[PDB]
Amino acid sequence: SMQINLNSTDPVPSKTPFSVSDADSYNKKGTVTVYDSQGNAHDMNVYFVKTKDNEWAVYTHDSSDPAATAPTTASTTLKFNENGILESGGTVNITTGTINGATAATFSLSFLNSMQQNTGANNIVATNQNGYKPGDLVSYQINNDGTVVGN
Amino acid sequence: LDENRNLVNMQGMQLTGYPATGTPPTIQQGANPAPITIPNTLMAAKSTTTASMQINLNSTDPVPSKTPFSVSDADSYNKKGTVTVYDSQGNAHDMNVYFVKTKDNEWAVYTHDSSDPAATAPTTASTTLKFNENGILESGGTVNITTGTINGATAATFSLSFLNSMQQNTGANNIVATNQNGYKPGDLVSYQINNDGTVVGN
Amino acid sequence: SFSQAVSGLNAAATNLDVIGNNIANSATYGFKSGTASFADMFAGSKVGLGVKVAGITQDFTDGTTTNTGRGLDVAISQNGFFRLVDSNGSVFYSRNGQFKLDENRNLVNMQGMQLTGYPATGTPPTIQQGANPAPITIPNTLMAAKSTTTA
Amino acid sequence: SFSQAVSGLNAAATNLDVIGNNIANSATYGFKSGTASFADMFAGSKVGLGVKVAGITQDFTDGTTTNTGRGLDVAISQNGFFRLVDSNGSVFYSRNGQFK
Amino acid sequence: SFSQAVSGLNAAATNLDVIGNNIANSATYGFKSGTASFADMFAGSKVGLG
Amino acid sequence: YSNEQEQVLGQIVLANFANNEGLASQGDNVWAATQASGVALLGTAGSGNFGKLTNGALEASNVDLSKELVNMIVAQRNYQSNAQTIKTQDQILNTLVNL
Amino acid sequence: GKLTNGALEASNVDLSKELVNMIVAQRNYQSNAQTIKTQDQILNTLVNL
Amino acid sequence: YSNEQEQVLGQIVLANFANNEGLASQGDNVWAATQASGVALLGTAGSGNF
Amino acid sequence: GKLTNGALEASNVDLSKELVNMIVAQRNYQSNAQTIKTQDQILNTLVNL
Repeated sequence: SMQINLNSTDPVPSKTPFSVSDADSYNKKGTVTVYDSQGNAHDMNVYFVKTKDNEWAVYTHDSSDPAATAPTTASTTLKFNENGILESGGTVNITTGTINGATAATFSLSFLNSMQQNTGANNIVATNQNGYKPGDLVSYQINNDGTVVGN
Repeated sequence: LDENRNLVNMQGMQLTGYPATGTPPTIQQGANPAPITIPNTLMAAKSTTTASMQINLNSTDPVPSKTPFSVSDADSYNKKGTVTVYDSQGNAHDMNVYFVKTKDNEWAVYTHDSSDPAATAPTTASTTLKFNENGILESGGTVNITTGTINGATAATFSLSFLNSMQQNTGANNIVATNQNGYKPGDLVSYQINNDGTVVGN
Repeated sequence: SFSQAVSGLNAAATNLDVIGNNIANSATYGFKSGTASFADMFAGSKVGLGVKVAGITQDFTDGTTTNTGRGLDVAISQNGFFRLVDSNGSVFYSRNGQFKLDENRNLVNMQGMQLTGYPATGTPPTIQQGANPAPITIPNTLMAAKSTTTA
Repeated sequence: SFSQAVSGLNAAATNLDVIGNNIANSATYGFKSGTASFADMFAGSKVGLGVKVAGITQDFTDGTTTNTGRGLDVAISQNGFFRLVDSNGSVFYSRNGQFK
Repeated sequence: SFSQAVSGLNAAATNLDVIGNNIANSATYGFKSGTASFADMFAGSKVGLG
Repeated sequence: YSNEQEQVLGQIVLANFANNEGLASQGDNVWAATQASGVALLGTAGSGNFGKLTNGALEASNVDLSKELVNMIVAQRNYQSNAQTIKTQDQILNTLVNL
Repeated sequence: GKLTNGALEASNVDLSKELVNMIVAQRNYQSNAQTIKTQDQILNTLVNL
Repeated sequence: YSNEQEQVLGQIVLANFANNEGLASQGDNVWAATQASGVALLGTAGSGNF
Repeated sequence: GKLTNGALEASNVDLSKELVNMIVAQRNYQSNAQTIKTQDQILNTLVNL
């Protein structure tokens, strides 16, 4: 999940088409670190490019995979209503690459609660994901309600 | 202030109080007490519905020389003022209000949105303020004003008021007060507890 | 029946230890004072079984800013916390702004904890405000030249 | 208990020794001031076990340049260190420029 | 507590050093005098630290 | 650099917490985020809910020595009062045993 | 940096700062001594029970 | 060493037990592993549960 | 190490650090004496039965 705030006053980037190397080709870049089946970290980069007022094309790339194909097609399209609330395109199923033969992870990226209004600039409100890496026991505790929790 | 944004004591029991409901939020004392929470939830924008401009006018001002009106020409009008309103997305609309003296105690006010580049310059009177024998505003103090449509946001229409405006032998035309009920989105900066128990987030 | 007197003595000792620790760390840039919070432990009867320390609360008020001058030194005003990582990847936070460059040219504090931040990549490098925070490095490698393409 | 106050006294004494070294070295060509950096010693409990001296940091600010009229006297402006060798071949670095 | 007086003393010493440097360059062609600029150091509390 | 051109190597990130009192101190003037303090919100200085950075300066501790000394005096007196209570219970028990 | 001939780089020790820091340090030391005195009185009180 | 090069000689090992309270104290600030404490887990400092 | 002529290596005993340890060890000694007195009273109340 990625809740973001976008500015309605941003001009459309001049440098068509979108290029990862070209900073002028996109409006905003964010990163989310996901974990595959084995536990390798994939730094998925999500790019927001404004096309028409109330429209934002979203591209995705894998920064941990050296063999990931260059994104040439818009991954999804966020459309915000006239009140700045997201209307459609807030969820998309995305599959990462393969690193050292590890099975790629297919996960639903959701832009729920994302809003486009007259903020200061493009700011990412929150990012989260439900995957993790292998972990070793460090400590244990008994909470107030009696639940035993290992950290 | 715990992780869930509730006000709790050292032992974790949640402080209770009257909650705020509605827009703008106000304390509704008819409800049962509920735990007090302070979310970071960004505050959304409010498109303007009421604006007010109190101004004092000079009696000795001569009528504009260069008829007809042009928003470009300064000598074409007596006074120009700016009020910032906000649409559904919180975008800033800079309403320029133009004062041209027409006859004795009669002042035509024009409204033009300068934030929209494609908006046409007004050519017809938006309102005609009428001042009585001594400043006392007579009629025309309230006018419906429609914004332009900027960047796909809903245009905000609002009632703009000239109540308590006066026209006398003041030295020059200068704006006394400009108010509007709209605002742009804002993030939580601070929180405080007043001496009356109200929890206020700035 | 010493149930109350022993608890009171322990609470007084804890408070005195907190006061002494505050006195001792008086010259520790980035130190916040502490205060013990006490609570009674009535249990069924009305005799007031004793007292207990409900916790130790910090005092996160900004201290006086002293212009030591050393360039690396950075003082923080209002809210915020400096973010560091140890050799094992754990994330820690500190208000102490006394930094130095180690042998591998990594911004570290007195204890060797690596200061983190948004790194820059590309040519010319741009601050990757999205890129997950990384340790900040100051390489001494010679800077390459850019062929003139716009004048 | 006693440990916190003992550590505080030790840190204050170390700071005072650093100050004394600086003040006794006020007239020393190429000397750089020192400052003691302290850190607390929280360990598990929230009681704040005490403080410790994290280290002593030198202040490498360029000092005032004073002329002497000797041809073998040279001072390093900005950054840079004189490289010296002892009898055993061990290397050393110093900002003092008094040579004979 | 002590920090306020320390900051005041340091500012006064800086001003004295600037004045002494300006006097030392009383005869220095092309030299332009310098003056220190001071500002208070309020931080949260209304005491106005230094 | 020496070619009359500069580069940007990084930008120091700042962290803000919902519960400052929930941070567990690990020593060496270093704090660690735990369950009570919530997840760290990251940002830059001067933007959002973060204060700016002062260069060439350090933030000293907020420990006032006068208040600490007075509190030490008061806590010593409270400790001695509790010790007097302990002595009272000791004398009561001694009186009962001597019966 | 460049080298200046016929001169030496003096120390960077400013005396006023050293004096003020000495005053602060001594007072801190006295405060910690008072803390030790308080805890010593505490232990005496507990022993003399 | 004197040849401007350092050489490692070994690494101190750390042992953690499932039950610290089950260790049988042998005196001389020394503990011994027992069945109640369980088999000692060996490792390096600063990693895992060390 | 090197040899410096016309110089002497003074002792490494710091008086401050010692006096504090003297206070702490005094308190430990008094606590042990208190334990001895407690065991003495134990034996007394057992004997006088």
